[PDB]
Amino acid sequence: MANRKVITTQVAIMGAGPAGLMLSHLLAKAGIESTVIEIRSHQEISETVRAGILEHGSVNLLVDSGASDRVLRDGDRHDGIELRFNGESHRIDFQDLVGESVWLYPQTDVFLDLAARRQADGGDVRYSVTDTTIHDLEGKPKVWFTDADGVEYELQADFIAGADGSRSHSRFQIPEAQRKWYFHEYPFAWFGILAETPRSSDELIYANSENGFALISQRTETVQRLYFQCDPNEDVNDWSDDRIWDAFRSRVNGNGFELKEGPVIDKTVLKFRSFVHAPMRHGNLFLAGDAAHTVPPTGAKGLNLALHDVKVLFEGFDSFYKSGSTALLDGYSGRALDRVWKAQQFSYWMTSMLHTPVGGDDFARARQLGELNSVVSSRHGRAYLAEAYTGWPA
Amino acid sequence: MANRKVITTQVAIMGAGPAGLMLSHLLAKAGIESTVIEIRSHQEISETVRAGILEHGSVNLLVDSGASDRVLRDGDRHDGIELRFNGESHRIDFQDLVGESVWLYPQTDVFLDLAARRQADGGDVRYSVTDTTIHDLEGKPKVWFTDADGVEYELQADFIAGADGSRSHSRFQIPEAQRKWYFHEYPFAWFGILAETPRSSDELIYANSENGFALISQRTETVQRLYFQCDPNEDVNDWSDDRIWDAFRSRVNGNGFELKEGPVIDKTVLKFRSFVHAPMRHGNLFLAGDAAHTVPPTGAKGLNLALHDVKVLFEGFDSFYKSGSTALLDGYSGRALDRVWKAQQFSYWMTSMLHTPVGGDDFARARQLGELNSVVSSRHGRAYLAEAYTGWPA
Amino acid sequence: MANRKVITTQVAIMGAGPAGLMLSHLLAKAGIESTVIEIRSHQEISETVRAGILEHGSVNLLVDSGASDRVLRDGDRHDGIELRFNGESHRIDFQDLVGESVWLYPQTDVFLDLAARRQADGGDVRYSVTDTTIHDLEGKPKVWFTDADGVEYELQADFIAGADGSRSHSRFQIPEAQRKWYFHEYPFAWFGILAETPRSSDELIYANSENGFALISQRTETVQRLYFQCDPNEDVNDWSDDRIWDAFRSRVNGNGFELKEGPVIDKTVLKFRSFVHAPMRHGNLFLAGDAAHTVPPTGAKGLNLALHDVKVLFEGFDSFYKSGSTALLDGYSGRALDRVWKAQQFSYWMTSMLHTPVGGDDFARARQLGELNSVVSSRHGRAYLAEAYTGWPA
Amino acid sequence: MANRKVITTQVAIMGAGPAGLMLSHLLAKAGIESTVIEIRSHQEISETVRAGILEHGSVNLLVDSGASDRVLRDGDRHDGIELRFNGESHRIDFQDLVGESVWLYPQTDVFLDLAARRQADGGDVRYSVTDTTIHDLEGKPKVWFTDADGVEYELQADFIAGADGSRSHSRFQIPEAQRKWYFHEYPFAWFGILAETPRSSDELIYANSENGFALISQRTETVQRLYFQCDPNEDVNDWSDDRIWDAFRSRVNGNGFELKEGPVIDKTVLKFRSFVHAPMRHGNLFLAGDAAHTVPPTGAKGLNLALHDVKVLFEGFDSFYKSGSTALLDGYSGRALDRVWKAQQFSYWMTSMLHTPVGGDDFARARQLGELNSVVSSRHGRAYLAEAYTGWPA
Ligand SMILES: Cc1cc2nc3c(=O)[nH]c(=O)nc-3n(C[C@H](O)[C@H](O)[C@H](O)COP(=O)(O)OP(=O)(O)OC[C@H]3O[C@@H](n4cnc5c(N)ncnc54)[C@H](O)[C@@H]3O)c2cc1C
Ligand SMILES: Cc1cc2nc3c(=O)[nH]c(=O)nc-3n(C[C@H](O)[C@H](O)[C@H](O)COP(=O)(O)OP(=O)(O)OC[C@H]3O[C@@H](n4cnc5c(N)ncnc54)[C@H](O)[C@@H]3O)c2cc1C
Ligand SMILES: Cc1cc2nc3c(=O)[nH]c(=O)nc-3n(C[C@H](O)[C@H](O)[C@H](O)COP(=O)(O)OP(=O)(O)OC[C@H]3O[C@@H](n4cnc5c(N)ncnc54)[C@H](O)[C@@H]3O)c2cc1C
Repeated sequence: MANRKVITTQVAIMGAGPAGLMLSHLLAKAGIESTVIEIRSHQEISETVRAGILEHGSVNLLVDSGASDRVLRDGDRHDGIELRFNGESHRIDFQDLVGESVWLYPQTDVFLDLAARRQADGGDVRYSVTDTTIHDLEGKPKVWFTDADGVEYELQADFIAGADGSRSHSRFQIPEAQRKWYFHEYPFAWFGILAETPRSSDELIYANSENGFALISQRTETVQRLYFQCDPNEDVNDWSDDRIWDAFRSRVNGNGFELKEGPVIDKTVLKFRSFVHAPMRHGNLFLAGDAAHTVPPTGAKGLNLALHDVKVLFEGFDSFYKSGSTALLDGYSGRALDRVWKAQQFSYWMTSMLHTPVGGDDFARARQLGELNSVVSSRHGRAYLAEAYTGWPA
Repeated sequence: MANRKVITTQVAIMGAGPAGLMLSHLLAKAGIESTVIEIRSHQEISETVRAGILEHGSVNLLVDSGASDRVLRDGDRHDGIELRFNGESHRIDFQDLVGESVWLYPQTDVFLDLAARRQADGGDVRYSVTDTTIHDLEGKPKVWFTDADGVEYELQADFIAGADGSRSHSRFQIPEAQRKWYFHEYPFAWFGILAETPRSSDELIYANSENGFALISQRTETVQRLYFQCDPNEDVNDWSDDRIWDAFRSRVNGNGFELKEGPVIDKTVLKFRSFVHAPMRHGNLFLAGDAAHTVPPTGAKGLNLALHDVKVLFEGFDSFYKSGSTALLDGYSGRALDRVWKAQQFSYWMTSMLHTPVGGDDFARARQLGELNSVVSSRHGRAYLAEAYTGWPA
Repeated sequence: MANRKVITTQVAIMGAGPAGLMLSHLLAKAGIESTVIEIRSHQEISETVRAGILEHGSVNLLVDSGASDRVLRDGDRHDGIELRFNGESHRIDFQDLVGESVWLYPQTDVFLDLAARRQADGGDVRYSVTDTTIHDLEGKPKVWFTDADGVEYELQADFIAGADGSRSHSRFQIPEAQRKWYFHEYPFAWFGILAETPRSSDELIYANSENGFALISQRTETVQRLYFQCDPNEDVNDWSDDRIWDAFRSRVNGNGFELKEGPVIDKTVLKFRSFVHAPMRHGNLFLAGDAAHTVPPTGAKGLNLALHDVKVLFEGFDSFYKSGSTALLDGYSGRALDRVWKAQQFSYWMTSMLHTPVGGDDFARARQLGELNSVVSSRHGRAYLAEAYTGWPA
Repeated sequence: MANRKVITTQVAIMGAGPAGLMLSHLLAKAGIESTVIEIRSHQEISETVRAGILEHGSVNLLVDSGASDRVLRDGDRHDGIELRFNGESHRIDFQDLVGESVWLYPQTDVFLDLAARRQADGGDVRYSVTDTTIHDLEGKPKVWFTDADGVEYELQADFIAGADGSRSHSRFQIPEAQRKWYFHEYPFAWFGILAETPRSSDELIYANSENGFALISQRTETVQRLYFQCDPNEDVNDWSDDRIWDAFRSRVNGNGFELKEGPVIDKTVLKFRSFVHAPMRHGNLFLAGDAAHTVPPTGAKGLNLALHDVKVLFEGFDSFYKSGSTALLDGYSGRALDRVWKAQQFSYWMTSMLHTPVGGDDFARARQLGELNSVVSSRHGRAYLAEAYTGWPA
């Protein structure tokens, strides 16, 4: 009733997000003790609806590791996407051009899959914990937390992996002198709505117009997920279903294509930045996923990045826990950040190409249209774009 | 007034640069009399030594028109180039990737050939003229000039072609209300030197380093042409052959590749900006070449753009003087500017990828290395680059 | 690395222009360590022949700061100007309309005063330095420079202020992503001559004619300062003194007014554009004067703007160094940019009203004359013009 | 060939529009016979809905000439206006600044007044006539026309005056060699709507915003007239009343100011350009009103200019027909065109200050706000604006 209980694990994992839970499960199947603490309820996580686009590799990781094959049953495979600009829609054919596809499967469903998998396998994931602090980072680290029932624990592990997300608490514990932050902020955001309607397109539509950028994308057959470019500080309450659909028509509708429209069942404005914390390992803290980086949503590279991170980190942990090798853990930061910059650059290129530069810089708008034309008009261009989108298989 | 002699031509051409002379010669070979006025001496023009990289199409135009095949004899065909960064040199194999090559031939040599060809055919080309004005652009145009020996003349033409280059006089005579000017100015320039030594590589090497960008390019076997990135207002006299070679060393040298060095025989600071005047026809003035647009030198598209300009303009002029159709003349601006923005986009991409972002932009520089990696690492990437470099063949 | 002598000050000043030197003297008189570095010799600066038109307030700053009262002795106070169009000259009476005057006094004399004053008091002004570099701007800044005798120094300051002029080195060192450049380029320039002759009128004459614009201005009693509108790349080499005086005659003379004339003792062609770099503070580098903006000469607002910048910046610096308050520095860009755009708008209006629209816009010329009549015909109009001319007294 | 009945007048007036009828009545009360031919039915003319902004002078001409004093009772006098930009509304106080007002009184009401006045006083206004031809203009002119009932007439008079409006037939009969035309077209138009609602402001609100320009105007107390800036080719059909009012809120609403609204009862888009036909007298045909010029709606200066034209035309006719002097008739064109150019410039300046320049010229937008600030903050500026707005009292 006053005991701060000591409990032991091999890996302390902070975050019941996709990256944390995926790492938890791979550690489980390689036989390494992991305890995962999260500050939100399972329900909070499941009611937070982020759409998702999974690269070939992320879908393979979910599957070949046994986490959950429901992605293959309930998530739709797409062989391409379309760029809409100047009234024309062009098709980037992933399969014809690079022979890979992507799978559209909501990220919350990945969460549900992974959390259920861990529970069914009796994994140790504590939700709704509080008073979270981290200690002895370069030693044998220790995590202080008060679990959901009010009980206090000191968890002691060999390493901590902080998968706290972009509001990371673990990464706030690193001394500034031993880290470096890379930032780049944008003057626009996405206004994202979930609306009840049939497919207005089969594939994703990225569209660029004088009035802004807009993405026509799908989540359910009943509900579709749509985004359009907006001011960073817009209040959804000052928005009518009519006004939302008007913005969408002005950017997408016309020239022999009409956008199906429905009731606006949720709306939310979603800001974003490029962020990179390097190196991704400090002492025995490893950072993974959005705790360590973030990207503009355009590329769909975020959750792919996180899953990738946990995979490379896990390979390091297994090498170490099987043979005592430190070579892979030391190479974790290099391997991860390498991909992180590739993704940063690609998501940046996509953002630049598709969003109309806020405020009408005319040479800028001209150059942007020039680029869009060259990309859709060159087979090498479409192939390079598809390679980046579908996960750089090579 | 005293008499300024009144003379007629069908096309009065302002500028004895390569675009002006090439149009003059093409109008000649189709039997259309064109008179060329220039404000510099033939000698002034020839002492300006700018290197040149000619796309296949430019070489075909120079040859199949009879202008000069000396491009084939004295100019070297290159089949690729190299992007150097982080000590490694990667090679874009143009012929392997897109099946085109390019020809390295000094731009002043092209001027020499074309000027000689005009003289040899008796073409009217008057150098060192002054008092140059342009009048009645929407009427039957008129060019006033005071030729070399002091005679004042009024030339009357059916059309004026302004090929004045970036110090163009003609584009200033087009009313501001009826045109649009497009800008983008860079925070660096090029320091260009000619030094006597053999080629330190076979092909051109574009290198990007912490200290800046540098281009290793060839002019003679005796003389090599080098450039390195510099501040827009750098003064060449505050630099020694030693200091210049230092900048080149710190940017290019390393990892088993050494830069040969020689006596520094010329040094000059060479500014540049991206500019586009649209539309490229006003009344009966047609603008071409640096009169209507300019590029960063990185992409090598400037003289190529000029030749493309004059080629499309000649086809319009021929259509009209043979069959009276204005369709080709009316579509000149569209055709020309379509290609011009293509080049604008590509030259911007090359520039931003290789020049080091001034000021310790950390995200900027990190993403730059990411992009350079994605491009040299992907065959589609190198293919897209090669396609554009060589002139968008297919 | 041979130790570069390291020296510290509180404010590093880049530029020995009037704005820079005046900043130095204001910092000195409030007792703040200010060190000024320059790349030109004092004699080179002095051979720079620029006339000047001082707003009332600028003359007040020159005196009430102790910089130099020589302005009042050797520079003459003017109570108005005359607008010449349609062969008629109308007079704007500054004192009658807004009750302020302006003081015509060569800008080089202001440089002389400020150079002499800093030198005669403790002089921290280093001429003819080279190897100018800027570092760690968002931190505690550093300036590297190689002074005139070859000494290398690393200077460390709390703030850097860029008064480099339009050939600024500082504005090229601020990351492109954190700045914006504003442009507007004109289709004309000024051909400026200094000629020995008596004053042809009382005040400056702004004259507008079918043949172009011309400004008759005063510098000495012996020498008058004259400008006429010309093509941006006009070369004086192709110009005789007779032809110059013909241009002035066709632009100004008539209806019983003839311009007195003399030997053309200097001639030079003078380019200009409207340019604005915002924000005017990045980190602890502050930009001022032609380093941060430029305007067309028609309105006479350039050096006035520079001095205004330095005054507001000095006030921020003093507030901070006296109470540790940052507020005045933080709003520096705001105040400066407000006044700067006001000057920008005024100078654009003056230029657009007075120069003859290149290319025979008939509607443009008619609208121009309509405006000029409506302006000189309305008392409110002349008062608005005078208010802006004299510096917005109120 | 059938004989056309021969009829006599002194002044042939073509157009029973405001200017034609006003000339008719001035001629009547001065005892000069006026005969008026019109191509529309009386109901046709009266159904034309132009809002109206009458200068001081138009109100004086309407009242003191006896046309109809109904304007003072039934037209509302406005003593200022409000410039809304950057969410701020500044007020131009016409009465405070120049001591004149303007009267908002629909132009349709002025037509009714003038038509009723001519009919009751004995007047020749022949509506719904056709088969218009005009002959022997530089002599004693002759006009052929067919009234609505089929009667054929040749009317023969001393002078013809054309008030046909901007689709004028008379100005198309003038030899191009004997005239000059001035044109200039703008890239936008006005979206004008008539909607039932109470006053959202007392005075007119001109508002300038990112999303466009918008004018809040009155016709009734019951019905309001509104405009917003849009593409010259936009169809009211593809518009919902909800969508329209959205455009208006995005342009005007904010900072605690909301636009009252009701359902939209008429909508129509209004193209506009600047035009001037000179000289306005060719032979013994005189031109007035929109037959001879056109303006941007921004100033409301069209009907005012027309009335001024007819006033000077009548005064010329009076000098000649009473004392036989041609001095007033010969100089009519000069005076009319002088004021016309004044109004052209004023309408131009208002538009450039208020319309957001389509396509994002960034320096342009900055200069625009600079102008707006300098004008609203200066008493001379607001006074000059008010002077021109209210009619150039003097
Ligand atoms: C196609 C596609 C589209 C995308 N669109 C968007 C978009 O529109 N907007 C956007 O912002 N991102 C977007 N992303 C990125 C995606 O939303 C992120 O990956 C997401 O935040 C999940 O994070 P993670 O598991 O990948 O990284 P992790 O670092 O594992 O983050 C998991 C999430 O769990 C939460 N969490 C974990 N541990 C804790 C803890 N201890 N305390 C509190 N919270 C915790 C975090 O808030 C975090 O967001 C997109 C990605 C893809 C592939
Ligand atoms: C460092 C550098 C590297 C480059 N590398 C390449 C490369 O690899 N490939 C490539 O294709 N290009 C290259 N360029 C060329 C560059 O892109 C230029 O834009 C290109 O040369 C086009 O200019 P021009 O000589 O055709 O001028 P033009 O448009 O062809 O005409 C210029 C001529 O006009 C004359 N003229 C000026 N004013 C008047 C007047 N009033 N009346 C009459 N005549 C007048 C001038 O005297 C001059 O001779 C390079 C340039 C530089 C500086
Ligand atoms: C009525 C009127 C008329 C005007 N007419 C003109 C006109 O005709 N032409 C014109 O150009 N301006 C004109 N001006 C504007 C005036 O020249 C500028 O506003 C003024 O130069 C701004 O002050 P500054 O100190 O930035 O100028 P500057 O004189 O440019 O001072 C900057 C100094 O910094 C030095 N410097 C440059 N680079 C470096 C470096 N890297 N390190 C160290 N020092 C460096 C330069 O040598 C220079 O001496 C006019 C202004 C007014 C009010």
